Amino acid sequence: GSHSMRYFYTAMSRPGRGEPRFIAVGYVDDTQFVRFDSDAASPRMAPRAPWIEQEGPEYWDGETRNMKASAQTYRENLRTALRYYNQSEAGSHIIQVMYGCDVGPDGRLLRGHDQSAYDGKDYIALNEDLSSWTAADTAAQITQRKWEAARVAEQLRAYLEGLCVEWLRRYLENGKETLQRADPPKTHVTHHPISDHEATLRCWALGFYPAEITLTWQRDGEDQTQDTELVETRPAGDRTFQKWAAVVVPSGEEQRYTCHVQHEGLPKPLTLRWE
Amino acid sequence: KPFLSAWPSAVVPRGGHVTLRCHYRHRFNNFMLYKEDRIHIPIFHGRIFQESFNMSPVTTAHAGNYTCRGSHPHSPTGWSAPSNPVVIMVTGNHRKPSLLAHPGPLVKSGERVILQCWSDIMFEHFFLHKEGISKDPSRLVGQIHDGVSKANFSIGPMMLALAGTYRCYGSVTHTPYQLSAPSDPLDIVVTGPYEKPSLSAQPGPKVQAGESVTLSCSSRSSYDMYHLSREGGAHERRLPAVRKVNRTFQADFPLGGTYRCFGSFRHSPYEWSDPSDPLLV
Amino acid sequence: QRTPKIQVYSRHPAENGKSNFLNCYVSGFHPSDIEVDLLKNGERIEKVEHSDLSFSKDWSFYLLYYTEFTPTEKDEYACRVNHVTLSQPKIVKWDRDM
Amino acid sequence: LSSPVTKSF
Repeated sequence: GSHSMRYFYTAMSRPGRGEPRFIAVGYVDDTQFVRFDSDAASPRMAPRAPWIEQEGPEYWDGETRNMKASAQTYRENLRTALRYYNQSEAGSHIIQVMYGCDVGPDGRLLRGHDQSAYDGKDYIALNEDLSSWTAADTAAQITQRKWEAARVAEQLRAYLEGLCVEWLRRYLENGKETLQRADPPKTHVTHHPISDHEATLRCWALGFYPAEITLTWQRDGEDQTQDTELVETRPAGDRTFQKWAAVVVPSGEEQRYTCHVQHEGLPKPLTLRWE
Repeated sequence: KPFLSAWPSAVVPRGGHVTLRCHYRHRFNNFMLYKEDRIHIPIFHGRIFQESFNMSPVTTAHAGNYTCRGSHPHSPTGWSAPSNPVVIMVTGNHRKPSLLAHPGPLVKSGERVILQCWSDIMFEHFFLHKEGISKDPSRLVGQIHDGVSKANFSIGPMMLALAGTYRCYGSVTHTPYQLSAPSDPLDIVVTGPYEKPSLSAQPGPKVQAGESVTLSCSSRSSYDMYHLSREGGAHERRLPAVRKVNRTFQADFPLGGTYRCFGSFRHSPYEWSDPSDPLLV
Repeated sequence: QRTPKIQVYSRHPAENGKSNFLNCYVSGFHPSDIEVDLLKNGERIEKVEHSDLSFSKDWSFYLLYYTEFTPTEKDEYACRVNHVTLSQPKIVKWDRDM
Repeated sequence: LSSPVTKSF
């Protein structure tokens, strides 16, 4: 604990370039484990992590049927959205959905999520109580009224309390030695002159999992959170991540600078310095 | 290979218009077209289309099965692999057939319906086509029996995507891409799972000519419109819902027969609520 | 509409003559169509794969493009990205220190 | 496991 499961759907129209497309991916924490893509010749839900591969045929068949139905539903939703926004049928549009559950150390539900977007902006979201909606605009308010009349929130709440948690628990067990074993970052500091008065100090963290990490620069103990260049955390391609933090320092003052690394794989936080 | 498409529809009436677009290497220009029997023989004496091909007005000569190839200069052959095939079907060439739903056009969510096309003309094939969709029409061979040809299209489990206005067409032997005039249309509506409204009569369901009676459709659900249907098979009446002081949503239809009402929402005409309980007037 | 952020980097610390993976991570873009090539000396590498399309909490998309490669002193690698938000392709060189 | 709940707009 704590852990999460999330599914992400992208449904896109593209008149004249292709058939509408629906892609779904599933994650446990920062690890992707399934995918479905409607463009595939024979679309199926398929494994994207080794620990799900030995799941039986009934799992794959069921998930495949579910994804096919969701794809149909979201293609139609794109049409509906065109009417809601009085948009032409020539333009390309995107619906995105992310949903899932967070659980604690004890495997019990902490929080449920269900959010949808249209053309990259909030469209409609299930509230924290899992029994009511927040609609972002008048179109979405139409969707809200339908979902209230159809008791959708009750069904989704039932999913989030039941299957979502139960299956997340199963996957965390199936993949225990990867999903529940933090990999500490391997760290180092590099030094690169800028002028004959200034230099860059770069603090590196590589090969860590999960993605959550904190890199800070201090100068005699004061965070330079205002004067730090921080790159976005990036995937290594092997289910580990990388990040660095850089700070520009006056020449000959390198020693008052310290890099502080915080990650769950580390016994104690690291304090590094260049030499 | 390129992506070939027909716009706005591959099913198109004579006299109408349809444009073929050949999308390849992130552009829509420089392509050739081919029809199914002559596959390596480009049509129009190898015309190299500089942009989308607009066929307008549409004639029967436009009906056919097309693929395109896009230009590819710095490659072994001058051109790409063949695209997906697009079949342009031209309508309006025979008397229209008839289309009916069994048991009816109002279809409960998750259930199935049969759309039967039939004609006293011998059509070798029947085509079923939902209005506005780029879905290729469904095709079935006609079955001959007792002086009619006919086909049964099974639709469902019913969802919004299956709901809408349908027409059917026949084609005759040797001109398979030439379709009849369309049948009269059928609106196939999905009902549910939205909660059923309440139906009532004011002052009541007992009326004697000539006094006024208004039927009211009401719900706690925020329906935008109500539909009043009489089993006697007059096309449903529709009225906007009005929000009341106690927060219900209601429409009043001022007017015998057995009635039901359904709610629906803005911009969403082919999905209705579960039906109210019946009311006898 | 959101233009892509781009990072180019290796899976493991680079060592000339040692098999490795070259990565181009594109993120923060919207809409989803995007073209990404890894270039070797200005020239497109052919056998490049990518991750399944996904997105962040702010709804912007991200993809990782990657190829197996063995680095050398002379060879210069880069990532070339085009998107609707860009008038011209953006090109980012692989610098072993970034 | 993915959600079996239909989300029709």
